[PDB]
Amino acid sequence: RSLTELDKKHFIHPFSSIQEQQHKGAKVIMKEGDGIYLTDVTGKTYIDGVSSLWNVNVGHGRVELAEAAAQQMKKMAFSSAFSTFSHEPAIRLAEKIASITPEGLNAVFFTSGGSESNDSAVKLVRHYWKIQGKPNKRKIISLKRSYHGVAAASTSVTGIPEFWGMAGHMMTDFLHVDTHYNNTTEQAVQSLCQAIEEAGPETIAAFFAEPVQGAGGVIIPPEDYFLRIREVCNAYGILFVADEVITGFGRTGKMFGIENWDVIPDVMTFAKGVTSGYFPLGGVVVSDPIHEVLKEKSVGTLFHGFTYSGHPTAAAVALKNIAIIKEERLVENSKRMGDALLHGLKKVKNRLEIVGDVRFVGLLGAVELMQNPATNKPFSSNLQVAPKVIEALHELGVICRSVTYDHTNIICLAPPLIINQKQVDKLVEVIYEAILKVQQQLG
Amino acid sequence: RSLTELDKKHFIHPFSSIQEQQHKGAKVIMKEGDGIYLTDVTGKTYIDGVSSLWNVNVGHGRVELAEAAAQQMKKMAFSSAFSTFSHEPAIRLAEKIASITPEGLNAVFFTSGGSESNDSAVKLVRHYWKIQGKPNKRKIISLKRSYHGVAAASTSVTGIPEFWGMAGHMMTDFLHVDTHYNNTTEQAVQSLCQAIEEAGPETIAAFFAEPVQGAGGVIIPPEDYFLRIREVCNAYGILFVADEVITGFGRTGKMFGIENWDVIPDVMTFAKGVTSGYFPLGGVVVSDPIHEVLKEKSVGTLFHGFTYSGHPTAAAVALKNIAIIKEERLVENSKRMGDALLHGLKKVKNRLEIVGDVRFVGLLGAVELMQNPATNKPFSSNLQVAPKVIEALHELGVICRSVTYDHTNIICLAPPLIINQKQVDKLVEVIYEAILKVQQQLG
Ligand SMILES: Cc1ncc(COP(=O)(O)O)c(C=O)c1O
Ligand SMILES: Cc1ncc(COP(=O)(O)O)c(C=O)c1O
Ligand SMILES: [Cl-]
Ligand SMILES: [Cl-]
Repeated sequence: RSLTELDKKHFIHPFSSIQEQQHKGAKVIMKEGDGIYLTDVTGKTYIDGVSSLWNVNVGHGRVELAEAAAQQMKKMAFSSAFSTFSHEPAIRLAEKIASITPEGLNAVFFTSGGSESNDSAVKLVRHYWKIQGKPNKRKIISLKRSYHGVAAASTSVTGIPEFWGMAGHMMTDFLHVDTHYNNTTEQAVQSLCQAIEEAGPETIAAFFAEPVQGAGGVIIPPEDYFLRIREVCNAYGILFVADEVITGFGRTGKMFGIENWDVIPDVMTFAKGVTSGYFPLGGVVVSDPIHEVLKEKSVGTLFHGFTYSGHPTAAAVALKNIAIIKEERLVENSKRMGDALLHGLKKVKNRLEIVGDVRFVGLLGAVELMQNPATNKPFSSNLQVAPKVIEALHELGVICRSVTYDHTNIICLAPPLIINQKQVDKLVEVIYEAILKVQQQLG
Repeated sequence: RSLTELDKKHFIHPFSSIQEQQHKGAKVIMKEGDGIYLTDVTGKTYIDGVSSLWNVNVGHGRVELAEAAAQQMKKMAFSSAFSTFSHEPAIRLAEKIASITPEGLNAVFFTSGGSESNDSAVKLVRHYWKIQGKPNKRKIISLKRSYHGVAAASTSVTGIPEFWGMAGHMMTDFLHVDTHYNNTTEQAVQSLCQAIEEAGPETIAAFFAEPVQGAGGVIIPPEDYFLRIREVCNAYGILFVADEVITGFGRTGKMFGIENWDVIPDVMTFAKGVTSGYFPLGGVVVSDPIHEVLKEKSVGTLFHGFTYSGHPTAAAVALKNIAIIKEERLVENSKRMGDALLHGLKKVKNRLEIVGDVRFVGLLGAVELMQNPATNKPFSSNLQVAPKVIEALHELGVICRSVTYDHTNIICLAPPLIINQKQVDKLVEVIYEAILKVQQQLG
């Protein structure tokens, strides 16, 4: 009660309705986490159905991660990486990331989050073309329904228009093309080609894509989509940036999302699950040719970086986090439990009247709600079906998040990679019960 | 030796010359820190003369900060603050920050760093005017020689042109006016007025200033400067944003830098010393009227925020960090040891031939080098005097940083707030010996 009033007075939340906060107070005040579970201050326990924010990949309560952070903080919590200063944790983490990326992605620039990483990637690809002598190759192409963060550049690279309306556009040379959502590869790829030709490939620096569009509703591309993308980018001399902020570190049943489509990007950004959210960290990995151009032509000080780039404690936590993912076979577990969740939720679809698509790639998936799945009739937006299911799930002990941009009704699912079959079974049953409740309240 | 080669191959550093890295390897590889000291992998020990990056304010090796992080990471390392979800650490930290800011600055938006904070502040002031019905009040005014970070907006708000040349300008509605460096208050304030009138106050959202320009060379404004600034901002209906990223949390001998000038900003950003760099954290504090406008007119979800906004572990570390600053009287110690360092370095000035200005406000200060201090003749830039002093300091066991933008030669000084008088004495003597060595090599 005191915590609720203090929150209202003093804490302006990210991605929260301030008017809701003032009227109702915090929806929930979390206190403790353990494995896939979170407990609030009233003692009620929940399954953390999207891993908090698609990031607590190894689960809550990891004594080993706490110990790895405490050991480095006693030893040397922070040291500068500026002016070529370095330290062993960042070096070892960079070497480790290079050992687990796609072939040729061996050089890492560190940050503290996903927005920082994507803003850095925009600046790095523009820097790359400028030192190449092509200062006109400047524009960033990205997808509708994409989400790339909300620092000033990534706010406009983000393809969901709600994010532009908070402050307006601050960036300039950005272009949004059609997504593969409910589209063929040829349609999506031709939209990219048409925009490239309207703009002229000599003005374009890079194409950014999430392997699986996360905030857009877990949009999983056709099997040939990124093969084409990679061929188009090659043909026009455009850099392909893969945004692995959600899909990285085992989330889709591969170490990185893009491996599902057998394509190597020029650049990759990451954050979130690299530390299972225990410590803010992100970064940008670049290909060998790009690193070589940097070495040859990036003269003097590289005028970009963050105080906390390469933070030794972040790096110590990330190293232990990656070792856990390897030792517990969490990449493989993510693929098998994603299959198990998809199989179960398909059965649930057949028990209900209002479930449309059910899709997963590893432990990254989604359940669409529709007035008539067989004809693909959606609910009108004013019924707010997916948010109602979120609320019913919440009351039944499951935290999920919904996506309704542009008249969709999508329940997102992405539990921690440690989840087991017993737990998948209960999660599926609760999802059934919550959709059934809303299905019933709708007459 | 293996660490040096791995660093070259895999780690692209912030604000480092990649070509230097490839040719010479990391200048230093740090291993351990304790209090004001750092030790590298060869066993050589250094005084951390700028607190690593103006941020390790309570010193290295704090077992209490390690323990505070480990306790929260075992309990609940991360939980979302989106959708009005909350948790006790962020609530308590927000309440704590509100207890120590200038009067009326009671509501906090959290981030993970200084660039994130300033990009958020740009977006928040633009949001504020848009919901006020003035979508044209958009432009951000800032100072030459300022540094506000290098996310996409803060890259252009930053007033030092080197930062623009890495990727070019990405932002649009920015304006740079003359700094108070070697200037009168009336000159600096009239430059601000002239630009406001050329642009028209109806197009201007905000004026950003560091209380003390840090990366610009520790530029300390005249005593009346911010009084005038605050009157000009009031007169034109412009928001005054104080960038406390360096000057916050005791650095200048006050809790916040702006208190030295008896002025309350509309908005304040912070990072760095809030956790003494033990855990990435930053934020934006807004005045009561602004919070009230948000409450009344910021409809629906606030479409801004970072995954790690309000990170529970960051907040637990920051709380203990602030309690240390209070219990060890570090704000007062910073003022007294700044006075002691200024007094000592003035004596050193009189023993040497090439020291110009010596200035401090608390433990934030600078020592200028000049060919002829009495007539104010500078060294030509091609002599690189200040960087040579940096190197000589380094070899004598002191890490400082230099500022040479626009033909200056400035040694920056900002040791952790725990430094004691014995330590100030040794630091002063080493500074004397290093400037004397370069003074001598220059014939
Ligand atoms: C795909 C993607 N990229 C970037 C971001 C931004 O990351 P952060 O919130 O750490 O700045 C997000 C956050 O959800 C994301 O989902
Ligand atoms: C005054 C000021 N503002 C902002 C920043 C950027 O902070 P960060 O490096 O955490 O993004 C800096 C960093 O030195 C700074 O000195
Ligand atoms: Cl392990
Ligand atoms: Cl204490």
